[PDB]
Amino acid sequence: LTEDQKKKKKEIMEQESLWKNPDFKGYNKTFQELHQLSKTFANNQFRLALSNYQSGVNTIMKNRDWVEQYRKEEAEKKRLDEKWYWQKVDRKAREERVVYREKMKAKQDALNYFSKAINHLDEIKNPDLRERPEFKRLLSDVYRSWIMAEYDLQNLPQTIPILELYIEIDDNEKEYPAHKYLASAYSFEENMIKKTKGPDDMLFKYRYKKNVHLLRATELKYGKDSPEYKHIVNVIN
Amino acid sequence: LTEDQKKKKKEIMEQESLWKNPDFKGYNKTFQELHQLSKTFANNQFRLALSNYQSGVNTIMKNRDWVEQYRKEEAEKKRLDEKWYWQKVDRKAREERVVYREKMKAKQDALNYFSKAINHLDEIKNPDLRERPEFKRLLSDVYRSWIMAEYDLQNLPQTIPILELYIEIDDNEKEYPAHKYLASAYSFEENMIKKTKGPDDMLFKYRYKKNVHLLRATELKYGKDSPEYKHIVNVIN
Amino acid sequence: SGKSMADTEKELDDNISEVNKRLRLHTVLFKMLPHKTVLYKGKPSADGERCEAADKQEAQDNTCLHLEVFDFAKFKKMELFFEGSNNADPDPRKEQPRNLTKIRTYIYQNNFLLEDKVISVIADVAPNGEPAHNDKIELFYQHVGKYILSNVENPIRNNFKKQFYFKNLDYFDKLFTKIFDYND
Repeated sequence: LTEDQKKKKKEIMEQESLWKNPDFKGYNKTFQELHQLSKTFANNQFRLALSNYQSGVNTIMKNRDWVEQYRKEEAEKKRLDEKWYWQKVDRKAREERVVYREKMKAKQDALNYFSKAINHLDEIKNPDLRERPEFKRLLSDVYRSWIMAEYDLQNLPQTIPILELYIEIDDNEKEYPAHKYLASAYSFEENMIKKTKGPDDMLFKYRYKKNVHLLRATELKYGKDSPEYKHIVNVIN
Repeated sequence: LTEDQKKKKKEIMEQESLWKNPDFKGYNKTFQELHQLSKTFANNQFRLALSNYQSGVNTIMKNRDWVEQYRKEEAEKKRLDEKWYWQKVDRKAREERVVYREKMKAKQDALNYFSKAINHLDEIKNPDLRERPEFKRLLSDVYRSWIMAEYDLQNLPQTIPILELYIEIDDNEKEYPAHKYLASAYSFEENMIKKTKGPDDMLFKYRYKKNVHLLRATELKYGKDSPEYKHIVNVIN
Repeated sequence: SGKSMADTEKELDDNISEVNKRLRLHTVLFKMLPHKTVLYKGKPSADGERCEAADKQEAQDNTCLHLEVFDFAKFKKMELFFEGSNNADPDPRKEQPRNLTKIRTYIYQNNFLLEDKVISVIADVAPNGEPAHNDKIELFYQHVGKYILSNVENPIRNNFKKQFYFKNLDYFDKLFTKIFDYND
């Protein structure tokens, strides 16, 4: 591979890791770095924004532990009134509904914390402070976790304004997952217009934006004038 | 076992006896020892405080005698209108509510006397006298009977301020039953918040205090870093 | 009287000793969280009273544990400074205790008052020595001036260990154990 192809391969893997579903090793790495950045930044509103962001991610981590424990406790129950196939499926559907409703509440609490993290960053008014790598790192982490929290629950239309705000920050526009999620969420919205028989202007708006971010994600991962880039361009043209 | 574990086993049994539901042998033993405090103390307000406490305990003891007699008199009635299952349960429901409501009246009369015992101890103003083992043991016995009178009728929230005042006195904090009752009463309050859909701050306050006294009761009876402690350590996390 | 005061101080000296003997065990965390708790691995640094987090948290040469406690803001901090290097073996289930050279704690929130002043910083420079090590405990007082616990009148000295220091030693031994058990 060339120096650009090797660099690109390395970067796509780092970006896929960046958007990895949360776990304990990523949590530890993320917050230890954010606290070191907070000490460098020495800004009380950034400190508060981080305290809230961490509380939001903690809500998510608490839920992941709850879901495993809940499913475990249910698995260990004896079901005496489960003689029929429809009884087994019904009980399964009831389990999934309880899990989804609890995940929905955890998402709502996590987004209230993320909203507070943003409201504190909003209080940093000095343009020299809003341009801080520390400011941009935290703001990117808040939006990324916010996008993922909604994405997991299939709340794709809600991810669009946050993905858009995300890609405007510190070259995030060059991230392949960011364009993949935008393209998928736009695709969902296009399908909503087709299913609900909505207006043509919105059909084409959503289709257009899907194709822009589909092609851009392709360009970023495979490169300009790659068999894959040429293919997507030829489908669009 | 170690010399401390053997000592501990002895002490836990003595503490369980200390919190034993009242009976006639315990009554006699108690008023032997509470009078022993009157002997050294030679204080008219302490004497009055004990006279009122003893009247309160007598209310409790007379009630226990009433409950046996009432249940006896009911059992000895010929129940010719009792040919239905519901009619047998009906007459049972008559018994239980009359007995419980009579115990509720005895509780108030006992607590009016205990309140008077405390009001007389409040009149001992000299700090050299308030720090006397005579003052503290009587105050402990008044609170213990007060806690038990409420506990028996399921008035668990009411037991908290009295248990808390109790454990502050002369190493009462090292009593396993005191922490067991605190943990149980806090558990009740946690469950009340969960059932009535009350505020989260109170949910966590009550849960926290339950776990503190759960852990301390465990530590006191089994020893720190015992298989039994280590278990509670991981659950509280 | 002074007899009860003497016995109370002795019980408190032993209480801080037994927990310091447990705190010296948290070496098991160098080769290795409960809610709102953040652990850093590092080395004694600067003037020897503070712990500097490692770039490499898992590094085998870390000789200090830095633990931050949050609640609803930072409420508490502890720095455990250990004497001696870690065992070469990478498995924490095999690691042994190291006597503490120092324990440094900070209280930021839920501050206790000793004779109406806050001791925000406590610096223990002989945690695994004779339980009676009040002359080795520096107290930083806010109304932060340096006082030595052994020069505190006594109740006062007793209230310091009963209300501030033992409880913090126990809280942190509790948290370090919580982290260990989760990852062990």
